[PDB]
Amino acid sequence: EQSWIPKIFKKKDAHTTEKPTDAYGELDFTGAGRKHSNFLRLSDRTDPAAVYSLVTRTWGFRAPNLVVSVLGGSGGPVLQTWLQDLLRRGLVRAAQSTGAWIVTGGLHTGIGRHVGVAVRDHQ
Amino acid sequence: TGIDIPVLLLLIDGDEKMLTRIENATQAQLPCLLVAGSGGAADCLAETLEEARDRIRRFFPKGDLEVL
Amino acid sequence: QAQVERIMTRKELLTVYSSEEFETIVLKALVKACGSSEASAYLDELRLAVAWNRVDIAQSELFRGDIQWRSFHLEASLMDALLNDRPEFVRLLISHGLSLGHFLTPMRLAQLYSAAPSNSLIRNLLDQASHSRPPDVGHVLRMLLGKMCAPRYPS
Ligand SMILES: [Ca+2]
Repeated sequence: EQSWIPKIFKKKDAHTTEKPTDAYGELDFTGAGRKHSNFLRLSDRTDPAAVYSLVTRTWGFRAPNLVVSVLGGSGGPVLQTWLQDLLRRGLVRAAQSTGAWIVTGGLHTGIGRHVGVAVRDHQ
Repeated sequence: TGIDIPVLLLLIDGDEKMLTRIENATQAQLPCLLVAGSGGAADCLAETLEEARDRIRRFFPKGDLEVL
Repeated sequence: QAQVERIMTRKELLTVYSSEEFETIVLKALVKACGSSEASAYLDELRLAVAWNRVDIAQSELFRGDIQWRSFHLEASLMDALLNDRPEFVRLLISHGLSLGHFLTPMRLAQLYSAAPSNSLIRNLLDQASHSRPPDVGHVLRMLLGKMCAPRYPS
């Protein structure tokens, strides 16, 4: 089912040209014991329709009741604990009732790190 | 889904680039939430909602006052 | 009239105290004339608020997103609030980014038990445990709760 991924999506801006996508598939973190995830490499040119169809139909995620996208900074260090409570006892606790997609940085930066741990705790 | 899917943006804080992000997310209509008391672009946008150059310098000491 | 107008040009430095309290008005007047935001100019006001138990003044004026606080600013105020039994300031200072894991050390933990009243029961228990200098709190816990339920303090 993932075979046509290099054909629908492209990797790498007038100095560059598009090429078939190479990095894709499922993703397992070594020794984390977490559920098997999914990942994809794609260019910024990609229109959202193909990616949304991929997520909803190939990866099998159901349509979300609501979507909240969290944007912020502070980079490395974790936020002050009242922001932590706003994330956990606020946004994530509310999203637990309706079911939702929470979109943010997928990195170990502070905001994404605390979003992930709050989602895991309520999971 | 045939129910519409609401989308919301939450702004904890930000640098000068988060102002551009908010402007782009506002021109293409998307509701935004600003966290009060967290400083940065969130507080800068919150305090004007509810000395303007002084405020902009207060939350962006190095910012370009006219462009901001 | 000219003098009064010259004075009233700068109302930020004037406050009215009415008999209908003193500490709140002092805090308001001190905050009103600060201006800067480097978090070094507000330490004095924070110490005064801790000493006078002005929770709302601190939470409203001193801890705003403009002022960029961090741990080393608030450690001394946290210790002051711990020693002098100010629960609201203990809650407020921790919620604003004071890393408790790094803050707590055996030295300060022993210093906290030094704040017990001289005639209190815990003081007598600590003295008896020491007569049987670390705080020796674990010995007191063993004497009180027994081996079955006593925590092996420190945890
Ligand atoms: Ca001062």
